[PDB]
Amino acid sequence: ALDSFTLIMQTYNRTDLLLRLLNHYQAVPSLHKVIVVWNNVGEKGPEELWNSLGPHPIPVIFKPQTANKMRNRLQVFPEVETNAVLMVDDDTLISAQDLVFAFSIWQQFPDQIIGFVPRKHVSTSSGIYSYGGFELQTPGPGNGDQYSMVLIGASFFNSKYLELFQKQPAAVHALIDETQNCDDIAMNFLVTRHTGKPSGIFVKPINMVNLEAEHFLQRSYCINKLVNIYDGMPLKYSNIMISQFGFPYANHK
Amino acid sequence: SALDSFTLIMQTYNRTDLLLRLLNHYQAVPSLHKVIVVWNNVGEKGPEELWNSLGPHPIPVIFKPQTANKMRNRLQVFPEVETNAVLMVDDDTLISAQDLVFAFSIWQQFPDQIIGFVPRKHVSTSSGIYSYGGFELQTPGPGNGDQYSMVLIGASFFNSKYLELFQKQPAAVHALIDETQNCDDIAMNFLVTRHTGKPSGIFVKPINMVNLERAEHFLQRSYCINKLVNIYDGMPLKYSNIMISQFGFPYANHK
Ligand SMILES: CC(=O)N[C@H]1[C@@H](OP(=O)(O)OP(=O)(O)OC[C@H]2O[C@@H](n3ccc(=O)[nH]c3=O)[C@H](O)[C@@H]2O)O[C@H](CO)[C@H](O)[C@@H]1O
Ligand SMILES: CC(=O)N[C@H]1[C@@H](OP(=O)(O)OP(=O)(O)OC[C@H]2O[C@@H](n3ccc(=O)[nH]c3=O)[C@H](O)[C@@H]2O)O[C@H](CO)[C@H](O)[C@@H]1O
Ligand SMILES: [Mn+2]
Ligand SMILES: [Mn+2]
Repeated sequence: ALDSFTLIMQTYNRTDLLLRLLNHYQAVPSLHKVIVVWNNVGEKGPEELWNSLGPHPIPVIFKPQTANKMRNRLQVFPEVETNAVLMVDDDTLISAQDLVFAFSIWQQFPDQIIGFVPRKHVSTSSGIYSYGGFELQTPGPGNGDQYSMVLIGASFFNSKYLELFQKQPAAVHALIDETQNCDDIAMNFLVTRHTGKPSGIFVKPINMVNLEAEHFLQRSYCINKLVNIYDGMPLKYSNIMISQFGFPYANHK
Repeated sequence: SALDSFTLIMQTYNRTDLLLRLLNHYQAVPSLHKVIVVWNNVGEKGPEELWNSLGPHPIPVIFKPQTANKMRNRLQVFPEVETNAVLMVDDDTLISAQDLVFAFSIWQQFPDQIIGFVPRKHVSTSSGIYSYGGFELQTPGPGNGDQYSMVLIGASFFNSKYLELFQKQPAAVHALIDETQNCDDIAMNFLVTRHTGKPSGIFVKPINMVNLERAEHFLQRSYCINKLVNIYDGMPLKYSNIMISQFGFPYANHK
């Protein structure tokens, strides 16, 4: 359980992908256990099929959920024995090389969200914010760009943030259920408020693949709602992009 | 102010023309508070008169003649240094302002580490015996990728407090540097990591750094790692594979 991480994968109507990803993730080094947050209410889980195809390198725990809520993966599962949690959406395949490297980065910054997907907030009207990525102008600073959030759907973060998440104002939880979105924005708000540092650090992935409209609109909406509830914009910008020295070979020159 | 600023310390020798050209560049870099030219040309008159004739300049440039031509002269505690951060650059290297502004921002976040553009390492193929090298040498690290255990001070940012700490090092250290007239950077890395318990430096990949420039040089460095290991009774250097780049600079370099 020491120097190991736990994979928390929430799944919904993607069982075929889930099983394929599981076949990949079970073999990643330093993986201690897998927790599948089964959000398909009233549907039999593929655990029988999974075991019939055993043995497997680590225990995979299927936890049936009473409702299909985005926040289910953020609960404090008793089965999690590690200090770090690896949270990945059930449609994303991240290479073992990216995971091993990112995990080693997390161990050096255990209080920050270490991930592969950076995003930001911008403002063009006092007190009004917008959610976006590199298609939006850099917020403030000089050259280059900035990110103020690292999405939890492809990251490593301290398991203690799951508990701290549960302890956030009811207005925050209310907001999450309301939109069935923005849980990662909430997590980023929560982390930076706890540390006083940028909520996360962006590690550029070498091999991460996705296997496959009011969504983005809700994103901006949530940032503004959260600013009201917390009575302030706590997110901090960063332009730190970490890559692995020598991987690929000679990438330093 | 001096807080959100850094001081350039450039040691020069038989490269006065080069020094001057480099000075024209560095003087215009943002957040530069002052420049200290460690003049190692014993017996020759400094270009200070020529410098002032071509003024005005953005910052004060202090020329400090040295009694002897020693590599460690740039590691002294100059009273004129008013910043917490020192920018040390050899007099043959031109680091772009963009690299410097970015690297300085990284240093501000890791004030106790050497933030630099030139990463190197030590390796050991025989129990207890070390060797100096770069990416042409096998990774000493666990798995894939490579590792670096040192960031050369000749193109880096580091805490000025380390100059004072260096003066307090065992005489054997100062002796070794004077002996080889090399290894000051290796001595600095030993010092920093022994002090922080963390890797001595953090590698920041440069976007635009250019060099405008004895085989014993390399051989001496390996010698110094072992000599230093004896002086300190151990190998304190810690490996790291963290390579930092600026998000979005160049544009879309995140994809
Ligand atoms: C990398 C990234 O940008 N991922 C985020 C984004 O993904 P997307 O908007 O791309 O949505 P998605 O379909 O990839 O779902 C993300 C995760 O939530 C699960 N899911 C989805 C729909 C549903 O009704 N029930 C359910 O449990 C799903 O199995 C997956 O693990 O927006 C979501 C909010 O909606 C979450 O913040 C995701 O982490
Ligand atoms: C990028 C890099 O690896 N730089 C280091 C390396 O440069 P090099 O070995 O490339 O040597 P170099 O000729 O560039 O000299 C480095 C610096 O030392 C100064 N100098 C040199 C010779 C002399 O007799 N007096 C004098 O003061 C010179 O002005 C310059 O600022 O080795 C040196 C030790 O020898 C120093 O550790 C340099 O920081
Ligand atoms: Mn998706
Ligand atoms: Mn040189």
